[PDB]
Amino acid sequence: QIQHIAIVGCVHGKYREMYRQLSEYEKSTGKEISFVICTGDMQTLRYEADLVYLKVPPKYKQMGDFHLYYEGKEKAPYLTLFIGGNHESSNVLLHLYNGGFVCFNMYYLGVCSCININGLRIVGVSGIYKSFDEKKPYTYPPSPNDVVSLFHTRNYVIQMLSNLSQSSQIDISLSHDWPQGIVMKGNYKQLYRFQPGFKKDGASLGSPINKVILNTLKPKYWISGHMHCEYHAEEGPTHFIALGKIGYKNAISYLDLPLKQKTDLEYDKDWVCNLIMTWPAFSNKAQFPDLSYSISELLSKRTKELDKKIIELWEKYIGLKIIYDSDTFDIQFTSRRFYIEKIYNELNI
Repeated sequence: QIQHIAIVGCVHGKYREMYRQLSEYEKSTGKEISFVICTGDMQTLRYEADLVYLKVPPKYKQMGDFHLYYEGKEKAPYLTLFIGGNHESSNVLLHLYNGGFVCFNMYYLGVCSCININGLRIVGVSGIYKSFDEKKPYTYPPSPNDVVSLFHTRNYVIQMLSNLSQSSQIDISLSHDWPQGIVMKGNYKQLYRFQPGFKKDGASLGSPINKVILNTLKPKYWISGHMHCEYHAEEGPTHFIALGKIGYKNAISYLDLPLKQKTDLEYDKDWVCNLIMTWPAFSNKAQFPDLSYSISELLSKRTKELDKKIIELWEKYIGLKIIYDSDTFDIQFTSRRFYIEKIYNELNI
């Protein structure tokens, strides 16, 4: 048993092109794709109004193909899991900061999370790194002036993800910009003559946040995009792979991983437990996280008995399976934290 997983770099609204290339792989090679993985820049703009939240150079203020899938005119032939990049409809992703389906077969992993599928555990870290925004909170509802800062990776995702490898391995981890320093653990001199601009950042190229997460969880694979080029590197037990932009040859690659059993997309129990126990830091819907709280301190109260009950209550109110929901995203925002708060308060701490 083998499962073929498509890994995609920057999509930037070229969905019909991506699915055209994916469908030819299934027939040129005869292998079947289990699901698709995207490293960001999805541009999930539902309508013209969402263009205000797309931080791009003037030439790329374009709707893309997403609205056709959002409208139902097009249908994603494969289940597509993605994170956010630096060219996004950032308002939509903030509504879904705890993940959610933007349309059929297209699931956003949120600001960060861990999911389960086909016996694998997949971690996603959205955004790119900017030091001046790494401590800023999110303000809700989204405002057009936040178009420049909403896609910047926040420091707190480090504390939210660091313990996810304690009970079991992490198979795949997703980020947009590369983990800082990973440029040096491959054939960097070959890369420096195809990408001359990479020479001056040296080992500082990439996100320190994604660097910390990689060293803590050491997943089997770490996949990134952002840089619009192909690259491989090894950092201890972790295989790093970088992908390019849709429209070039370097956009899509394929992972052939062992398949124990076929399983629907499900929430990760350890992630769900971190999401419930960190609720007091997210209790203010207008501004979160409230970093007066220590995220690690809230998570140090996790117990096996409390974890068993959180998943019991999560299964009751939401379900272990991640299912499609077609409510508007602002309603999905309120709904998911309604049940996070309900599960947390039902524990009585």
